[PDB]
Formats: sequence, structure tokens, C-alpha cells
Amino acid sequence: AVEYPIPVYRFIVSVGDEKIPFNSVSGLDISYDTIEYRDGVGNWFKMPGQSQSTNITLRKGVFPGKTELFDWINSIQLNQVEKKDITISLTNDAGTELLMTWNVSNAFPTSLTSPSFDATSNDIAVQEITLMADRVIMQA
Amino acid sequence: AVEYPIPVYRFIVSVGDEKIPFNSVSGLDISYDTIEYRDGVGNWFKMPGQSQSTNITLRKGVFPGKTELFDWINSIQLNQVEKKDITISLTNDAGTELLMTWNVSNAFPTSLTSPSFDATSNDIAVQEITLMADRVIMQA
Amino acid sequence: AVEYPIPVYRFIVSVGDEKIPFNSVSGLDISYDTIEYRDGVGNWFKMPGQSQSTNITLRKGVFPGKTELFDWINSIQLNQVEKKDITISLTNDAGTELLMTWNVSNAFPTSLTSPSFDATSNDIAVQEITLMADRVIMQA
Amino acid sequence: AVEYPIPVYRFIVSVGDEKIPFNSVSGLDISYDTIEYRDGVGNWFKMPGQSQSTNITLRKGVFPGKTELFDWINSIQLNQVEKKDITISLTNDAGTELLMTWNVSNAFPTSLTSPSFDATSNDIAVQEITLMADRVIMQA
Amino acid sequence: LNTQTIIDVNKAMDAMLRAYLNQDIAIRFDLPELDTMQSDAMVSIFLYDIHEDLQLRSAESRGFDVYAGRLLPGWVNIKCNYLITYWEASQPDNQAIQVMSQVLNALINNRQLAGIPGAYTQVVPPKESLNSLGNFWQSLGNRPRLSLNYSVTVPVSLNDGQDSATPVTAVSSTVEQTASLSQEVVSHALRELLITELGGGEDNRLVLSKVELSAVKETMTQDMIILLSVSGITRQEYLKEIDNIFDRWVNNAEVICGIRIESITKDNLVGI
Amino acid sequence: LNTQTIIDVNKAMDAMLRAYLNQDIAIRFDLPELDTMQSDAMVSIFLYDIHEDLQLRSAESRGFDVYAGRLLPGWVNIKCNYLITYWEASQPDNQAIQVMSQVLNALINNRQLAGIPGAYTQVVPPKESLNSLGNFWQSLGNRPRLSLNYSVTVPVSLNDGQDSATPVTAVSSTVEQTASLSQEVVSHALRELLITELGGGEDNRLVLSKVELSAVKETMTQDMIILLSVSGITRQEYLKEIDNIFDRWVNNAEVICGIRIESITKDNLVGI
Repeated sequence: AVEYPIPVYRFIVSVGDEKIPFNSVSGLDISYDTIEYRDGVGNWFKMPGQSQSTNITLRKGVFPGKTELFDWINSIQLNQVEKKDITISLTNDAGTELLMTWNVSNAFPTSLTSPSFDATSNDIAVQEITLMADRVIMQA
Repeated sequence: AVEYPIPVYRFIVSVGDEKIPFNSVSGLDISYDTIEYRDGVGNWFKMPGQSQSTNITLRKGVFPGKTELFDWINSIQLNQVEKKDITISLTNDAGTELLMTWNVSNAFPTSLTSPSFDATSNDIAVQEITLMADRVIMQA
Repeated sequence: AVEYPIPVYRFIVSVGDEKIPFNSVSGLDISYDTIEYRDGVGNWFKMPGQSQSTNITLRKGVFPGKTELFDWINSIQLNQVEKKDITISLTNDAGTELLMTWNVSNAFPTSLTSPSFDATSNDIAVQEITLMADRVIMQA
Repeated sequence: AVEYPIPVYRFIVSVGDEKIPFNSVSGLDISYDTIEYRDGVGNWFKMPGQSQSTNITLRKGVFPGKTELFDWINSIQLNQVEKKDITISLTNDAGTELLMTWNVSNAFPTSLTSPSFDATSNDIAVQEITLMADRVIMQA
Repeated sequence: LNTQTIIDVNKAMDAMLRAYLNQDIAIRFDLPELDTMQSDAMVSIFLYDIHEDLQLRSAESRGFDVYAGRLLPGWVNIKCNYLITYWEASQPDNQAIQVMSQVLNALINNRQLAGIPGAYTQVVPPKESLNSLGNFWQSLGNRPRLSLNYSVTVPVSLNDGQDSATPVTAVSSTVEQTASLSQEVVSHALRELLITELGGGEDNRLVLSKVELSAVKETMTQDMIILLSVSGITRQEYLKEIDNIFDRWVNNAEVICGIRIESITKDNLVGI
Repeated sequence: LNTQTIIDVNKAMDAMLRAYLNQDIAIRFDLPELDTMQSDAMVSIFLYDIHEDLQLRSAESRGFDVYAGRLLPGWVNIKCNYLITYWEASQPDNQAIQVMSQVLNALINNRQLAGIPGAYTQVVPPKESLNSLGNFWQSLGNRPRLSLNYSVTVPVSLNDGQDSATPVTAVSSTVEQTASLSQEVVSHALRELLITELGGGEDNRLVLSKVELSAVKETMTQDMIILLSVSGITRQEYLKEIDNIFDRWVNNAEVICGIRIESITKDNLVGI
């Protein structure tokens, strides 16, 4: 058995309860800070400290007449925004199974960037959106 | 139905009440700041805070004898500048409909950059202008 | 009528009263600062503030036996330097008309950079000079 | 005898007690700080001071159904994480001997970055993990 | 600077170039054949590739002519690249130099094209190398020679006249007081009625979980008439009973701010 | 904007292009031969390379049709590049220009393809140079000519219908109290029994170091029944004795929170 690693073009992103086509998902890293306490005698203490914040910037092509990402970020008044879970998971190319699954709990979008209109190109209109959430764990 | 995303070369920018040909429009992002309140007990509060400012830098080719962008920025005395709405909207290539429409409310131009004259090139004279406004929302 | 934008290779730069051949002229941007006053109630005030300074860096090939740019900057004693207007203007290729004209009022040169001698090249000796002035307006 | 240097594609990384296939291992440098004491008379004292911290960022392809790196970093509560030795060693291509061996003592993972999903590529899903440890020495 | 055609820029090659050339040099607009027993001294204006230039494009709305009620077609900005060589049937004063110098004095003099002004043109640009010209000289049967290239960008028009709109005649606006209840408050009250009309419970709410009730209403009493449209999915069992529920729920004495249900009860749900 | 086939975009070339061309220009969908004694004036729509475009792809789950209990196939987004030349059997009004201008007015007018709408197309893009066209003109027997290229991206479908799943009918959940001991506490107590049942010591722990005991259990007394699965490696000597130990350890009067050992004693270890 050799068990080649799975490529990145096959994944499913399900925001909330509906599945939506995303062009790219980046980041989503578990991170920690380190705490050092150098003694006078000479030994060293290296422990992992407070959990660093998790930031996710994921893109999407602009689709004609479908507003999913704007109606999320339009509901932000002073701090009361609805939060919904994000599950990013890789499949096999049959499409049935989920091989490795990340879930991102209580995500709310800080910013979304409208597509950079450059009228000297034949490219497609893509709009980022930058979520920010806590407690990203990987399943199996 | 597959519903491919619309390309970026077809859009209309209408400044104020007249439509003018712009070579490029960039930025125009809704953005927010985040507020964190780490408890002593251990839970984490992540809320979206104050709305970050919106900055738009859009270009234009230099046209012979037509001064639209300068007569806007020439009217700036101490702080009294006329402000006018900007509507950037993507179409279908027939040109009739508007698929997805951004409007930028109360825009006033901070700066415009005159075209960088480089006499070792065959390129066209393009002049940026940097608006700054509030309350960018997307329609449908 | 389509009215293509004019290319950048045809322009005239007249320093003071004599016309001199410049290889490139860059910058010359009208710019302003913004002033924000966030209220307690919630509305936002965005006004354009003090005029930002204008900086122009324009190049020139080194010509045998003609010293225009040095005899300008050599006259700088403690702060008394002669100041002269710069008019950069695009033409049509017949050379008769001026389509769009910038004038830069009361320019004095801060610095000029002597040509970077690299004896492993077949390039031509070009010397920048960095003017600094106020009140750049565009004519028609 | 010429004794060409050994290439970098053949190495073994054994985390803890089990050997696992890593795509790349970077860093792992012994480092020191310098202390200078400039005299009044004129001589100079250059000594090596406190040992700088050691940081290792090593990658891995995502494998279907095998969670080694996550079950390491999931066990981090407040500062109590299990620490295990890492031995990176180069071989000859027969696979029997170890020519030059690094060992990294008491390693614990600060952060691991989930694979950057870009659905416009045919690349393979790779996930970094950033250990941090002390007392890296080379054997023979 | 009107909208052009590719023949109108090809005919402007000949009227530009024959005013500077000799009178007895034939001008063929195709690259000649290999053997070509022909009249001597042809100048071959060859159009090798035409493509739209992305650099000159912009964001244009279709203009509106008012006196016809018609929308304007629009332009494409297509760029046409040429290649001007010299063919035949040993001195500093060559024969091939004297014709190519007469072409070159016509190209750099017509920077903007005289028969068609306003076209954005590039004369004799540094597009080549010896590697790129090596693959071109191989193409025309291994005969190296001089070549001048000269590129015009002209707007080509689309063809339609059926897209028509009328000019805006009158602007009339009518402000009004919106009622206290909205489309969202009503949609909770209809579904919670329909849960209760079925009999309530959790097992009846989950089978009706994928059904939405959206109301388009006209409040006509001012001390209200509401009709809805139903869409979703539901199971095979409760499809018959719910279709029995909003059957009788419409045609009644309007007993349920009142809920006066009327004609439109649009169905998009098909039960599974 | 339904799912297409490569023939359905090839047939949409002919219905697009023959509405703007002349009536007597033959349209061949293959690049012609070298000698080609043929009918004059063919327009050769040549499909030179087809490949899936990575730019247009996305992250799609297979959709679910409910009324059939079937999963949808999915699409590939394959891009088809064309090359449109003009072949034959000396003026500004050339014959070859008049046909290529009639093709060009058909390409830029059909930016979205009229027979197949929703296909994301690129008309006449700047893909070429003289070096790249030099290797193409060499390929078709050293005859340089004009060429227009035009690329359509259409979705092609996979073919299966056997992947089937039923819709979710009922959601039932059953919360319960988990016992004080877990799978980890039990697994220490079984191995430390098995070390002690063998006789203890360090030399008996190392030969049993590569054996794990993992329990799947049902606690049925509430004042408990536990069965395990054994896997690993062990030496040739203690394979017989340990297989004698958990032989008698199962079928006993359940004397060892109690450890009531039962039927499943799954073995994956083969002794060496």
C-alpha cells in the first residue's frame, strides 16, 4: 500500500445549513503562543500559552442573482450578528465519502471584498469574504 | 444548470448622474473591526466592532478635451465639496439588464494622480482618482 | 465617435521659458488628507482636510555640453532659490495643439541624481531631478 | 577519494516512537546571541551569550484517514502537552545506515496550518506543523 | 473616428502607401506563392493576425438615441497587425532598399492614419528578435528578408436594432404608511397556525420544516386581506392532509389585525 | 445552460457562423490536406486542443434528486479552442478578406453563444506572437495565412446512476449517562491483569509491550459486561501461553464495577 495524498481540488464547504460553491478556502490554522521562563540556575521552561485567534479568508465567484455572502454581512448591527458553523471537508472523487473534515464553530464575517473590476482582462469576478471564528478542530 | 460566474470586463460606472468610461475600479469593500474580551474564567467573546472606512481607487484613460475628474476635485475648498453617488454594476453582454449592483453613497475625491508620462513606451495615458465614502451596500 | 485615449509618448515640458527634452515626468498628483469626526450618536463626518504636498521627479538624458539642470540647483544658497513654472502638456502628433495641459507653479529643485555609471551596459546616461512645488492644476 | 555530498531527498523523520512520512523539514538551527563589551582603552570583547530558541516547521501530505499531527496538538490543555523527541537523519540510498543524525529533544507543537484549499490547481493537500523545542545536537 | 470595418482599414492601407511609393510598384494584399512567375517588384501588405486589444477597452453603456426610441450597438476595438515585405521576380544603393525606404517614409509619417483619423496605431514597434524572426523566415520557404510591421486598432460594430426602449416620460412617486406587521411577522403566524391546524407536536413540525409561507398582501381595512404562495418539499403522507388544510383555510368566513385569506394559493411544492 | 457535449458545441459552430456568412462558402470541420483538389473557398473550423479550464472550477457536492432517490452526476467544465482559417482552390478588396470579415462579424457579435447560452466564451484573444505563429505556419506545410481563434467552455457530464441514497426520514436521538470508567481506564486494568496472570516482572512486560487491549462494552448492571479485541505482535514463546490465558479468562464465573468477559475475543496478532 502506498496511499498517495489526496489533491486539493475536491472539497465541500457547507456554510450554516446550505452548501455553496466556493472557489478557494485559505488559512484555518490552529495556533498557540509560547511562554518562556528562563531560570537563574539555567534550565528552560517552554510551554504553550494562550490560543491565538483563527482567521479564515475564503473566496467565491460572483453568481448572477444569488446573494448569500452579502445578506450575511448586511445583518451586522452594533455587535449582534448571527453566527453559523462552517464545515470544510475533503472527499474522494466519487463524491460519497468524507475523508478528512474540518469544522469551524461560530463563524461571523468581518469583511468581504467586492471583485476588483479590471476591464483589461478576461478573468471572472471573484469576491473574498473574511470570517473570524474560534475552536477549529479536525475530524476523521 | 451550471451558471458560470460573470466576467469582469462588462460593467457600468455612473458617477452622479452621467455615465463615464472608467478603465478600472478597485477596492469597495465592506469591512469591520473585531472586539475581543478574554474572560478570567476562560471563555472568549468575538464581536464585530466599528465599521472600517471605505476607500475606492478607480482609473480612467485621458480623453482629449473632456475634464470630468478635475472639475470634481477643483471644487474642494476648505471642506465644502459636492458629494455624489457612485453605482458600479455588472451587466450581461446584451447590455440591457443589471445583474449585480453596488452603490457607493456620498463619495468625494481625495486625490487624483496625473498620468505617469514615460516617453519610452507606447502605452495610453491613464489617470487614477481616489474617492472615499461611506455605506457601500450591494443590491440584486 | 469612439475617441481613443491619447498615448503618453507625445508631450512637451517647458521649464521656465525654454523648452527642454525630458525623457520622463512622473507624479504631479493633486492630493488631500481626510478628517474624520465620529459622533457619539453614530453618524460619520468625512471631509477633505489640508492639502498634501506635491512632489515631482522627472528624468533627462545627459547631453554633451548642455547644463540646464545643474545651473538651476547650483544657485541654492541658504533658502534663496529662483522658482519657475513647469507646464507639462500632451499634444496631438501633428505638434500644433495642446490637448490637456498641467501647469506646476513655483517649482524649485530639491535634489538631482547623477547618472548611475554601470560599465557593463550599453544604456544611455540619464539624470533625475526632483522638484517640489505647490498648486498643480489641470487646464483644457 | 572525492566524497560527494549526500542529496537531501533521502532522510528519515521519526516522531516519538513511530516513523511517519514527512514531505519537508526546515530550520532546526543551533543559534547563539553575541555579547559585546567595548572598553574605554580600546580593546573589544566578543563572547557568545544566551542560547537562542529553536523553531522547526515541517510539512506533511494529507493522508486519508490517518490523524497523527492533530491528535498531538489536540491534547494541549492549559500548558500540559506531551513532549516527544524528533530524530531527523540522512541515509544512504540502500536504506540501511544513518550517515548524519540530528535529534530534537522535547518537542511540542505550537501550531499546525491546515492545507490551503485552492480549487484552481491539481496540487496535493499538504499541512505544515510548527514544533518548538530545545537542545538540538548533531550526531555521527 | 466613426465605427469602421476591417475592409475600411485595409483600403486605407493602399491610399496611404501609394501616395509615397513609386507609380509602377504593384501592391498585393496577400503573401505570394512559392514559384510565382509574376510581374516584378510587388510590395506584399500581409495581415497576419487580428485580435481585440484589451489595453484600449473600457466600461461603456449602450448609448440611447432619443428620436428613434432605439439603443446603439456598441464597439469591439479590434487591432489589426500588418507585415510589409518586398519581393522580386548588390550595391549600397540597392533596389530593395529604395522601395523599403519609400514604405518606411510612409509609415513613420502617417503616425495617425490619414484616411481614417482617430485610429490608435503603433508604427514599427520593437516586437522582434532573431529567434522570433527565425521561425517566420522558415515559414515562407526558407527565404530571409526585411519586414516592416504596422498595427492599427479600429472599432468594429455589432449589428442589432431590435433592442429598443422608450424614453422616460413621467416620474410619479407615492409615499405611504407601511403597516405595523411585516412579511416576516405574518410568515410566523401562518406556519404556527398550520402547525396547530395539523395538531402540533415535534413530529409534525419536522415534516413541515422545509415549507415556507410567503405573503403578498393588501391591507384594505384601516381599523387585513393577505394571500400567500407556498413552496418546498414534504413527505408523501402529509401532502394530502396539508393540501386539505389550506383548501378549507382559504374559502372561509375570514375569522382568523385580521387574516383575510383570498384567491392566490400558489403551490411549488411537490410531495415526495 | 444545461449540461452539454462536445458535438453539441461543434454543431453550434455551424449554426452560429452560417447565419452571417455567404450561402456558397463550404464549411469543413477539419483542416484540409496538402494537395486538396477540392471545391473552392472552404472555411476550416479546426478544433486543435480541448482541455479542462482550472479557472472556472469550484467546490461542488453532487446534488440530490428526491423523487427518484438518486444522486446527480456532476460536471467537468471542459474548454474547447477553435481555429478558423480560410482556404482557396491582390486588391484592397481581397476575396479572402471578405470572407474573414464575415467570420469576424460573426465572432464578436456572438460573445455569448446564441445556440448555447450561458457558455463562458473568449472571442479573438491576444494569445499569439510571431514566434508562436511561426511554428504553426510551419506545421501546415509552410503556407502562412490569417487565423481567428475562439474558445468555448462547456460543462460535460459524467455517466452513472447507481450511486443512490435514500432521503432522511426520521431524526431520533437518545441521550444517556456515560459510566464513570471509560475505554482508557478499562484498558489499563486488562493489561495489568494480563501481566499479573502471566506472572509479572519486567521480562514479561516487554514481550507483551506491543499488544493492545481495546474494549467495546455494554454496562447492564446498574449498582458490568465488557468484551475486547486483541491486536499486535508477540514472540514465538509467549504466543501459546497468552492464548492459553485469555482462553480460560473468558469462560469463567465472572469473578473479576465488575469485569464480565463475554463472547468476542477478536485476534489480529500473529505471533512471530
